[PDB]
Order: sequence, then structure tokens, then C-alpha cells
Amino acid sequence: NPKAFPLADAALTQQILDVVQQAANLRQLKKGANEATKTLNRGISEFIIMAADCEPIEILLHLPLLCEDKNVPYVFVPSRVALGRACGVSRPVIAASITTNDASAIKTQIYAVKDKIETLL
Amino acid sequence: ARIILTMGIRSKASETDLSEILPEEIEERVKTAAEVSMGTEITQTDLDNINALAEQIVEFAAYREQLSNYLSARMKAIAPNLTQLVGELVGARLIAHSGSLISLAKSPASTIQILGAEKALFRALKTKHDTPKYGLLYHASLVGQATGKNKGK
Amino acid sequence: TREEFVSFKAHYGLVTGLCVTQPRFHDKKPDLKSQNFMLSCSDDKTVKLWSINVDDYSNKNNEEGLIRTFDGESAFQGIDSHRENSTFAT
Amino acid sequence: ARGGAKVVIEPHRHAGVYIARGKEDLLVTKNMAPGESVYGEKRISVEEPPPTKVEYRVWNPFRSKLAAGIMGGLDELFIAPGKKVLYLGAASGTSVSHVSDVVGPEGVVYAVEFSHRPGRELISMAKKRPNIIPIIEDARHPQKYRMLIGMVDCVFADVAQPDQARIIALNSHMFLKDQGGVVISIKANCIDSTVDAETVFAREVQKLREERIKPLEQLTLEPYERDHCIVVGRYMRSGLK
Amino acid sequence: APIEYLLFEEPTGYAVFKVKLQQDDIGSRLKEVQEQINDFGAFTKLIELVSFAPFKGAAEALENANDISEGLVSESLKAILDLNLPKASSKKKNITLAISDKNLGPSIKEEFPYVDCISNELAQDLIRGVRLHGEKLFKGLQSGDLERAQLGLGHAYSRAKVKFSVQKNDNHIIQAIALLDQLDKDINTFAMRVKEWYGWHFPELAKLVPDNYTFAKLVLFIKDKASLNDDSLHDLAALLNEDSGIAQRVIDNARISMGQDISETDMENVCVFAQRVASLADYRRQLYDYLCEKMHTVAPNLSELIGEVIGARLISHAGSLTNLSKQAASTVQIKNKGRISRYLANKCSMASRIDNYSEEPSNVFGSVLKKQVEQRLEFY
Amino acid sequence: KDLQLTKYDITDFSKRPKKLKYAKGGAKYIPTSKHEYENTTEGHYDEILTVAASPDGKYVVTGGRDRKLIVWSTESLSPVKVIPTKDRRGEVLSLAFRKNSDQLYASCADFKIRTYSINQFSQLEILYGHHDIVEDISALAMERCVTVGARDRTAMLWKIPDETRLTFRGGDEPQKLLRRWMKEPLFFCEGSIDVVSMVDDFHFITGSDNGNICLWSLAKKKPIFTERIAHGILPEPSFNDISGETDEELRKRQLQGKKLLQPFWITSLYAIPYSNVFISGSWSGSLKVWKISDNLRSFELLGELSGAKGVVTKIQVVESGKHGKEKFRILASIAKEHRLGRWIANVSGARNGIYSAVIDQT
RNA sequence: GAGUCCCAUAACCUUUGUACCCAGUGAGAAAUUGCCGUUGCUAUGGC
Repeated sequence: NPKAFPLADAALTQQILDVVQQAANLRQLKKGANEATKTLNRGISEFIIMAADCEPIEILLHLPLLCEDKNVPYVFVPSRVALGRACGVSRPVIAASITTNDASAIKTQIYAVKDKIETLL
Repeated sequence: ARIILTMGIRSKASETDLSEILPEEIEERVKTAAEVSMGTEITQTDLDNINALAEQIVEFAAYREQLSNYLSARMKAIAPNLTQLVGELVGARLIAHSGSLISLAKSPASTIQILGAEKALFRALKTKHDTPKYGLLYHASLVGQATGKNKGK
Repeated sequence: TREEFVSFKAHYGLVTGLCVTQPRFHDKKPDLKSQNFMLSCSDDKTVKLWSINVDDYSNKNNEEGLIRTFDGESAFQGIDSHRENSTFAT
Repeated sequence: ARGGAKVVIEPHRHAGVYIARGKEDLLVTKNMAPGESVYGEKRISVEEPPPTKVEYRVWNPFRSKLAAGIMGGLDELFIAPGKKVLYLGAASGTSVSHVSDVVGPEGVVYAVEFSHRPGRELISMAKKRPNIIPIIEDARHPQKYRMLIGMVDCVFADVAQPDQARIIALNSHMFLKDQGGVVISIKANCIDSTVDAETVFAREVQKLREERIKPLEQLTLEPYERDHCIVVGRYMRSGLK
Repeated sequence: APIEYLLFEEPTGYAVFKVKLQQDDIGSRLKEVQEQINDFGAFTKLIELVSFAPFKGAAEALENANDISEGLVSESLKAILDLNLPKASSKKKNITLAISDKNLGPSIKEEFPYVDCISNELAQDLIRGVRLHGEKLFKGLQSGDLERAQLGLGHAYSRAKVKFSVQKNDNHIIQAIALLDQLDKDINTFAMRVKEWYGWHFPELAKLVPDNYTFAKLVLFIKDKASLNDDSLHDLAALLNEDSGIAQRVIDNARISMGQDISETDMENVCVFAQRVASLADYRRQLYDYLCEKMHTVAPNLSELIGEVIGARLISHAGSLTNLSKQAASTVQIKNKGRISRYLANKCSMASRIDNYSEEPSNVFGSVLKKQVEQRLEFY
Repeated sequence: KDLQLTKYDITDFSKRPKKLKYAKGGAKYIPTSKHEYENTTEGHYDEILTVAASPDGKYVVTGGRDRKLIVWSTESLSPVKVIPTKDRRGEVLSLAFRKNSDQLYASCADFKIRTYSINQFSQLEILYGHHDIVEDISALAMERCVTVGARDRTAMLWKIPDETRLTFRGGDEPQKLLRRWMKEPLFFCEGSIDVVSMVDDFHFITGSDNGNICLWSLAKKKPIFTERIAHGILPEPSFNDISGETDEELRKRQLQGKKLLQPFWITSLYAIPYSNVFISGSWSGSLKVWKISDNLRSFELLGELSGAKGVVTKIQVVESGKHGKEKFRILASIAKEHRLGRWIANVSGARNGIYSAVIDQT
């Protein structure tokens, strides 16, 4: 298999990107590989999104190992440009983290998407 | 280090003879231990530099031997009577502690007994406890042959 | 293991007769190492043959259920099978 | 607790575990390989008689479910010095190092891990700690490493799968001795996210009873973890009754 | 069916047992029959060892372990099962063989069509009893320490599946950098001792010669300052890199030197010191070349990005290349100086991730990151 | 994005458009109060996303990320009015004048559509409809409009006086399309609807980011027609760039085949009103001209205009000819980047400019 | 008669010389062509 595994389907990618956008609106999303590693270290991440088209692909492969250590679900989406548009920033984003907030208005959607990601893994 | 220089590989354990290095009954068992050992194989590039480190260790041992011979020669040259009594090592320790052979000569015997035990000596003299029975001279050969309460005597 | 391989809702009446068989067909040979077979007869005027998957041997990496239904004019009260032939009596 | 602070190390009730007393108490284990930290934990150096330096490592209960259980008050820890433990779900080996410290040089820890990249770290750690055997293999199929593992004293299971009861049963029926111990970490979210945690724990305990593991004691790992449970039980092949 | 034979796969070989007595199956869940597995006086009434074929070596042990894990039948298994199992009929009355692994059954069935393989709970109980008792049932026919054979085979199996690479191992770099520092400190200390020991005899040469290794080589070659002459100056010009004028100035300073001529034993001791310095310097140079080669093998991109020795410093500080790849870019430590420090830290983290998670890395992205750092420093 | 509004004359179809004058905002127009109703500075201090020209011809209206609408007289190119949106969050994304009217409909990022009367410089009402930002709005002669939101994936037809809306949702399933093809390729699920245009008072057409151009009627909730991957599929990423390993077979494996391919987004789309011709533009390097069939169920591709290279942000068509023979000029504002963000990277051979195509009928 | 080991083979302190120094945060920053090159003397390459 390739190093970017698992890679989500079209419908799952759309669900994950919409959830990422809503969490970015509600300030529950941490953007970037360094910030994703920081949230994995603090333990506040619920699931991690990476982008499989980044060049090179190796610069975000440390995130799956930390995710496997901390039992955090992780997923790959095809387009870093689509991930950047979902996050709402002006530049492409290669990795994002959905942080933990108990009083969050989108907890059901985040949990459903996390359930599908755990189904992939 | 000499084992590393003689045998390179656990496969070469059977061929290479460690009888010169050691009595090697432990090495006779270490042959089977190397046959069933935990370790992996190593690159020849790594083995060359491990050999170089082992050679440095062997050369440092040779330097140790030469320095010991130099110290023994100078002890026999300047203090032969102390050498016949306590030995080159203990005599050199005593002279180094005193700073000078003349100062060590002017010290009485009670000082020479407790030389090197100043911490325990002065804490006992300041807290009214029992003093050390001996100091650097515990490593002379005769005090070692003594046993029990006869060591202080 | 004190547990069932399989349960069948076999008949609609009382299961009046039950026997365990080794069927011997003309065209084919059943796999008696992997499958066991039993005949049943009831008051719903039927005699049925069943195959059960069995895990005694591990020689390999089919069908559980109704193979053949024997249909009669009246109800059946007992059943037994022949110890060296394919025949049976109800 | 900072650098240079003095503590008093005394034995815990469990064998192979110690407590460092100070203004704040610490759970510690004796380091098999002194002078190294597995995951950047605080280490305690004790000079013991010439004096040879002896080093201890702090066991973090937020990082290790076994430490969370011991601190939360388990009664019977089957992991003891000199015993053979089958660790299922080894991962990078952070708690595996402490299990190795507890069982000591005479013990053996068979650490089964599936993924290859934490398996590299497990293999690298096994060099410094000779009593750890890495088994890079699926724990769902115990027949593959049956040539490698023989007759452990205890089975610890930290794996988080919906079928962990069948995994534990399959490994216990092969490698665990009779009247042996089984220590299980249960995550209700990883088992069944629909029903509640009490329902999940009850069903897992009943599954162990079906597979002939008798649950001795039950613990929930608060405040270290949320909806995490430890079941300690005994493998009674003869009969649970 | 009743079990006639049993196959056990040891790390040290294959074993075939004959089942003398059948344990009853209808009451196989009962307390008596479950305790008879643990008791050795009762299990011996059940089973008896017929044959044992040991493996030839560790490589064959690993090969057979892989074959058993996959479910395949090796030539060794074919040989032992051909020697022990009687030749029976495929149509009726096959020989029953108890197997621990269900997947091994079809392979053995294909090799020997007259063998029915049994892996139910009764056979699992028998195999568990054999595994539990172990060395007792083998009657001393075991030739090697079975526990150490298990330990080594488990290590070999795990290394083989992970494909562990000793070249890709970075602990060589870890030891090499600290050994390099230790050699440098020892060279400095011994060189200071050589300098001042030769200095009370000749103080001007210590200030004249800048390099420690060159000073040691020149001291060993030229020996006594009085013995130094014009021909000795021409000879030592090779060590001084054609500095014949500097050698003549050293000869003049030796003539002007007020230090007494050294004795033979003392100057032999000084030559021992100088030879020690030369050997340590040679080992330091060899270790430096080895460290550079090992960096270009293990972590190329970081090695072109900051340098082989500085990359080794970062790897040693992190503890491992994996740990360096784990830690975030702000954590990695190597106005405008602070900004370029953070930029270089980010590029170091990216290069380390590329090196650690590439199977065989290439220096292309290391060169690209150097180009980006160069562009930003040109901007500043 | 350089905060500049430039006026051009495009009257002579043969010649290039001629610049008359320009107005450039700068950092001096940043208000000192920043209290959301003191944001009445004469110039733009943030980037200008959209512009509209009033049909009578006296006024031109600019709006952008500075959260204000500036109405400028056309002769002096000077502001006669500034209108704050009076919201901290609302950036004006699209402006659309009602045809032959002074009424302006602005779509803001605070999920609103604000209607202004420009001659009176007043605000009539505001309409609240979308789950995400309202990127594009289009309006014909009668008092109604069509808006598209990005990630809600809906198109909304608003009755301005009745404050009511018809909602149109795509609801395409790539598994269903694959099953249909198997009964009879790459199917990309639709992420966001960006651009909208009105063919007539019953039909409107929307472009999405998965390349889909959809023809919608008011009577049907589903699209009547969908042309999928209309502009094309983006080039494959470089195999030597994606992985960074020495082995080219490992690099080709890390390309992961067809999965990393993504289609072009319809960045601009203009339908000439009450007509069957509409033009779609993306950064593929070619505008596309499409014809709606006479039964109005489908459209086909007439032509491809390959003159423009770069991101096509806005397409307009003007007419100058007799009723027998009309001359059409197509002007596209080609830029190196998308007007909303800088997501699209390093498109080859793109220059900022105006692309003009002059088409004469037979 | 009498505490080497607890490093008087040591530790601490002072002074001098040699140096060095005063991990986060997470979205802002800037405010026919602007400039350059080629082709015409008009076409389009780069930033």
C-alpha cells in the first residue's frame, strides 16, 4: 500500500470537509502540521486530517505514528487545496486537527465522522 | 577489546581461540551463547571502527603498564625503604598526599597512620566520637593480611 | 461443547420421528467428513432430509438445510434408517 | 517535583513497584537500563553500596493504564518479578518498559504488536531491555506465533478492538497457564460507541465468563481516564463455579 | 474421530507423538479431564513421543517459522510426516493427526491425501498439555536450551518481518558523535601535556607550531632540540608542509633555548605522549569520516541542510531520528537571528521527517530546503 | 486586489480597450475608530472583490473585504456615497443590478442579501437564507434574484417583495453514477457551488467546484441537466516531487493512481440573457461557449476560446450591431489567483489582464 | 584503646581567566505591462 493510507472516498471527503469548515467557524479546529502535533501532544485532538497531495508526502507521516500512540483517528483527503478552502484560510493546509470541546454545537457531526474514520481504520 | 580484535563475528567464535585471552571456559560457553545469541549481524564498515576502538583500548592498557613501570622506577629511586615496606602505590599515595617527602618525614607516625582519612578524623574530633583506626595505609599488603581487630594494631 | 451446531424450524406439526443417516445417492457421494445428515418425519405429512456443517476435521478451508422432501398421504409417527443401505422406514 | 529534589523510595504493596515520598508521591519502577528514558519521564538516581548507581523511573498514570489502575487501587496485580507476561497491544512500548521493570531480569515479556512502525521502536527498546521479546504479528491470530511463545504466567491486554474478548480468549486458551491472571483494559468507546459504558463493561465481563475467565475485581480509571475500565480476573479452566 | 498422532512444532524442530489413550469428549468440559492436562502423571497415560527431527540451524528455524505462520508445509515437515505416519487409504480409514493450526490442515491434506487433520478443542487440549509440560515429554532428546531457542527465534522473526536494517540503525551515529567529542577532549588534554613537557625544554616551538597533531608529529620526528639541525630541518619540512624557513627559525630558537637537554628516559616518555596524541588524532579523523558517511547513508537531507556533524548533534540530542521527526518544529533547537533560527528549525524538522519516513532517502529536498534558506537569508 | 478600480472604454471592437482613469485606495483609508458604523471612509482599505455598473450609467459600485459599498460617479471617478454594511462579519462578495433599474442586490458573507436603491442611496431590506457564505448573485429585469452558497450546496431563488425563496439542491451520488455507467470513468462529488447565471426567468445555470455545470428550472428541484468535469482534470502531481525517495517505482506508487486527480473549478460563468449561449471559464487556459438546445433540456459545447490563460474571474458580454447582424464582445478579467483566496498555486503562463473575443454571427 | 570506604584520589565556597547569555504564540504581513526580457518600432516570456 501507499504511505497515504487510509484515503477517504468522495462522499466521506465531503462530510469531513464540511465538518472541518463548521469547526473552523466554531473555533474548534487547529490548522497546520505543527499545530496538529502540538494538539496531539496536549491530547486535545479528536481526529486528524492530512492531505495526500502535499509535496513531499513524508513531511506529515509523523502524524499517523503519534495518532496510533494516542489512539487518535486519522484520515487522508486527496486535495490540500480543498482542505484549505474548507479551513477557510487563504493558503493550502496539509493537516488539521479537530480539538476537544465538550460544549460544542457540532459534537454529533464530529462523532459521526469519527465513527466513519474508525470504520476505515 | 582483545576478544573483539581476535574474533570478529559470533560465527567466528568457534574458529577463533580465546585461550590466550582468557581461561575461556566461560568463552567455551560463550561460543554456544554466540550461536544462539540475541544480536544481529553488523556491517564491515562498522566492524572496522569497532576494531579501531578496541585497538585504542589495548594501546591505553599498554600506556597504563608503561606508566606503572615509570612510577615503580621513580618510587624505587627516591623512596626505596618505603617501597620495601608498603609498596610503590601506597608510598606514592602517601607522598602525593603530604606534598613532599620532607614534610612526610617530619610528620609523626600517628599522622601517617590516619593520612587520607581527614574527613572522618576531624568530624570525630569535633563531635567527640571515635576516630579512624587507619587511612591510606589500609591498602598496604600487611594490613590486608591482618584480620579483625588486628588490622588497627 | 454442549451447544448446537444448528437449529431448524423443520415442520409445522410435532416432530414425530428423527434419525441420523449417511445418505448414499447414485449420482453423487456426500461429504460425510464435513457434513452430517438427519431425517425427520412429522404430522404435517412430510419426511425431510437435512445437512449440517460439522467442524470435526480441518482438511479444507456448502449448504445447510433442506436437501429433499419426501411427501406422504398421511401422517408419520416414527422413522428409522438402514445401517448399511440407503433405505429407511416411516 | 523538580530536578535535584530528594525523595524517599520505599516498596509498594505490589512487588516490583515502589513509591517515592516527598511533597508529592510518585509511583516508580527500577530501571533495567539505567541512564536512558523511554519517553522523557523523570528518573531518580539512588546511590547504593564500592557504591554502584541505581536508577528508578516514574510511572505516569495518565500515560499508562496499568499505572492508573495501580494508583486507583487494584488489589491483585498478577504482574510480579520473575513471571512471564503476555502483553497484547504493545504499541511503542511505554508501559511495556515498566512491565519489564516489574518482572525484572528473570521475567519475560512477550510484547505483541501488529503495526510495523511502532514495532521498530519496540525492537530497538528490546536491545536495551533483554527480557522483552517483540512479536510483530496480529494478536487476532495466535496460531502464527505459537512457535515463539510458550506458557506465560499472566496475560495483559491493552488492545482496543470490538472483538478483544475473543482475542483474549484465543491467546489465553493457548499460552496462559491454568489459575493464571488476566488483566484487561477496556475502552467503551472503542468497543461499542452506541450503548453506555456500564453496559459495555457488563457485556465484556460476561464474555470473559463465557470464555472461562473469572472476574476477580473491577476498576474505573478516574481521574486519569474517561470511561476506561480495568478487569482483573483468573483463568479457571477447571470451572468458574 | 479418535486422534492417532499429534504434531508439535518446536522452535528447535518438529515432534510427532502417538496418542496412547483417548480423552473422553462428551465429558471434556468436566473438572477431572480439565485438571488431567495440568497433572503430569495423567497426561503421560495419554500421550507418548515417537519422533523428533531437529532443525539444522537458526536460518532453517526462521524459514520453518515463516512457513508455519503462512500455513505452508516445508520439506522438513514432509520428511518427518512421511517417516512417521503410516500409509493409509484416501477413500476410507484415513490417519488422524492433531494440529494446532486449522490453516495448516489443507496443506498437509494436499501433501498426504491419507491424513485427516483434527484441530477441535480436544486436540487443542492435547497440544496445550504438550506445550505446558514440554521438556519432560521429550525424554532428554532435546539437544539445545529450548527457552533461549525461543527467545532468539522470536527476535529473528520480528526482525525479519520488520526488515530491520543495521545500516538504517542510527545508534551508530549516537555513539559516534559522543565518542568524537571524547576523542577531541582527550587530544586537547594530551596535547597540552606534550606542549608544556616539551616546553620547559623548548618554549618557543610551542608558540611556533599552531596545530596539536602537527606539533606531536614534529616532536616525534625531530626529537631533541639540540639534535635538530639543517638536515633535520629539511626532513621536518615535510611535516611542516615545506616550511623550511620556519624549521630553520625553530633551529635558531632551539639554539637560543635556555632549557636543559632532556634525558633519554624522559624524552622517551615524551615520545610516548606524542605517539598517543598521534594515534588519538588518527582515530578522530577516521571517526569523523565514518560519521560523515553514516550521515549520508542514514539522514541525507538534514546532513546537506545543516551539516553532518550538526545533524549528528541534533540526532544525539533528540535521542533518535524517530524522536526528532516526532517533535514539533518549534521544539527543535539548532531579531533577524531569531527569525532565521526559527526558519532553520522548521526546515530541519521537515528534512528530518523526510529522512525518517522515507525508505531510502534522496538529497533532492535537502538541496531545495538549502535553497529556500539561502533565499530568505538573501532577503534579510 | 491592489485596491484599484480602473475605467475602460470598450466601444471600438477592433481596437484594444482604452484606459480612461483609475482610483486607487490605500492604507490611508483605514478608519481610526473601527467601531463598525464609523467605517465610512471614502476609499477602500481592504481588497475589492466585486464591482457593478448601474444601467443608467451615472454610478459604479465597488465592494470587497472592507465591509462597505462605495458608489462612485462615473465622470469624475469619485465617491458620491459610502455605505457600511454595519456588521463585523459581512464581506460583500457579489453585486448584481436589477436590469433597467437602480436597485442593487449585494450578497454578503454574513449569510445575507442586502438590497439597496442607489438613486436614493437607501437600503430597502435584507434577506437571510444561507448556511454558508453567499458567493454569487444574479438578477434579471423582474424584482427577483438567484443566489448560490458555497458549502450548503443550494441555489436560492428569492422573491424580493414577498421575502420568500425556492431552494434547489443538487444531491448527486457518485456511486449512483458509477452504477448507471455500469448499466450503460471518474466521478468527483460536488463540494461547493460557486457561480450562478440566469438564462431567463425560468432557467438558471450554476457552476460547481467539481467542474459540474448544471442547468436548473424553477419547476424542478433537481437539475435538468448536468455536464460533469466540463473544463477538465488537473494535471497529475510530479512523481519526483510527491515522495522524495530514490526509487521511481515507489514514487509512482505514492502517486496512488487516479485518486489524487481533481477537476477544475468553474471560476466564472455568464449566460447572455434570454438566449441559448453561455460561457464558462476556469484556469484551464480556455473559455468555453455552450448552446442550450431548443427544447431547453440540455446544452452542448459550441466553441472553445483559447486566447486567455489564467484564472477567469469574471466574464461579461456586450453587443454592438444591427438586429440582423450583432457583434458580441466577450471580456474576461484574467488574474493569476482566485478572487477569494490564494489557494490556486503556480498556474503556468498567467498574466493579469483583460481578454477580449469579438464574435460575429453569419 | 580507637567510625578508611560517607570519593581529603572529595565536596562546597571565593577569586581570576576563558566564554556564553539577559521555549512558546497561531494569521497576519505589505500597502498592452508595476518591473524585467524578447519580438515589431506590434506580438508575448519572467517576477
